[PDB]
Amino acid sequence: DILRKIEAYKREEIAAAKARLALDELKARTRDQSAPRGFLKALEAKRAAGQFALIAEIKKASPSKGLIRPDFDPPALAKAYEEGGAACLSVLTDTPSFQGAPEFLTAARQACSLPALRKDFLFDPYQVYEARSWGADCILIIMASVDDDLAKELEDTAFALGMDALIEVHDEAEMERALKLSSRLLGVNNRNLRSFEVNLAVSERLAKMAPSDRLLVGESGIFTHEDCLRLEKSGIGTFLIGESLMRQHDVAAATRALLTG
Amino acid sequence: ILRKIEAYKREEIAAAKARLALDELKARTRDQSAPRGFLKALEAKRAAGQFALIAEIKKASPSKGLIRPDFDPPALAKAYEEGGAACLSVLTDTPSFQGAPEFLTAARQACSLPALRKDFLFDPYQVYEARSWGADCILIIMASVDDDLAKELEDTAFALGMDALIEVHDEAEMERALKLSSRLLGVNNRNLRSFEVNLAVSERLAKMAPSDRLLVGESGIFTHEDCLRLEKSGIGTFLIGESLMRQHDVAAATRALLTG
Repeated sequence: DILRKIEAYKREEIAAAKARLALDELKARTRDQSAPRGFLKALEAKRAAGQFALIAEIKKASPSKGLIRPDFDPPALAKAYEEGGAACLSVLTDTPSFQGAPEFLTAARQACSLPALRKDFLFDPYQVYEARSWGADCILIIMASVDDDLAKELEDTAFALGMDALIEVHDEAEMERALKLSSRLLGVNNRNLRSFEVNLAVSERLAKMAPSDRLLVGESGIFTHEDCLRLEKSGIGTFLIGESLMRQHDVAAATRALLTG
Repeated sequence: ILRKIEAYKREEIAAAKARLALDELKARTRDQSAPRGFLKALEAKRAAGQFALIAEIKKASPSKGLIRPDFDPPALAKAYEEGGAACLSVLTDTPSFQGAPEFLTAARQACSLPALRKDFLFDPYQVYEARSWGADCILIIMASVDDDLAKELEDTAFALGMDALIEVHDEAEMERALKLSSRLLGVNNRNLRSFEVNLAVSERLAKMAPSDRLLVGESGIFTHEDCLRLEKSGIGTFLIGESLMRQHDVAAATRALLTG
């Protein structure tokens, strides 16, 4: 049935042709960006100074909870987070679930001097080029979403473009898989993806399993300076937090409070 | 939730790549010179009382295997023009025919004839491709695409200044083809399931085609006598490749076929 056989390969050629020209355009755009700001290196400098290292997150909406902050202004939020002592930014660029946008990353980053992470669901190295073209200094790899080959390819592409990679893990199997990669940034996430239950004990347990050369980033269920001090006892001194800070009026003051008490 | 996110995210990735790719092809089409007038060249041959040949540069085929081991598209284009062809057809499909996109562009640059992209089109993106490579006409295969996709293919071709040859193999396909605007209808004598070739197919379909359409007989045409036979059914325009490609002196073979 020669027509069905031709159609099947022809559709693959068409997909490959589009991907090729798109990647060529993104390559041009990455060569016209200035160098990455050094996302990991910023966090390590905070920890070397004996301070908590915050990745401060700009998130417009939550699936479940709706619009986070009535007035949503990525550049103003970036400035307020820098003022309050944030070491780096996380900007949601996913639209259907979080009402982020690629342009929010670029605008937030231009408004301050902090390195910035593209916070989104990556399944394809094409998206790592995207991130760099938008100015990203770091990408996100989610171990629950991608297999080992794809994680390595995502991380290798990020390194080839001068960016860091935050590896998000939720359990022991994911942690063991994450330790096959090179990246030092490991995100230990307290929110169960099956149940949506949130418990700080999850990061405490995963941290015991990590070697000391990895920089652990605590995510979810972190609200107060005291939460940070607790997690610090398990070796976690870097955090990714957004919503709870965003839903307070004075974002700079909320950030200082969380970091310093 | 993760499987759902992945599903919509993969669609966003595909749409993002398609968008940037098409913007690049649109840029390329704006830097091409205007189409040469494929249909108009065939009509000018018929006006002069001559047979109108769409001469096909084809290396191989699934029905036939390798046709012409020594394959030089620019030389073949020149030889076809010399022998009296009205237009060219260039296979740009690689896995089944051993063509290439580049063969269309090189053949076209080597002569002054209009040229058809001979390939399998499933996506208007490919019509922008064709124009960007210099194509003056595209191919729409009724056996391969539904009515909505056929119309979209034809509309894209017309917006870019190109003609569209509509290929039909039976009565149902001919009727569907009459919903489109293109005047170029190809009546194809080759069964695609069995590979049987029979000139009687185009003779039968000609009894159904209205007089405003320009019928192109395709496949199974080897001799000047074959042409004279199809002329009795009103078919004076042909697409021929294999019989001509198989012969060493392509210009002389083409003159013999056209003029006897």
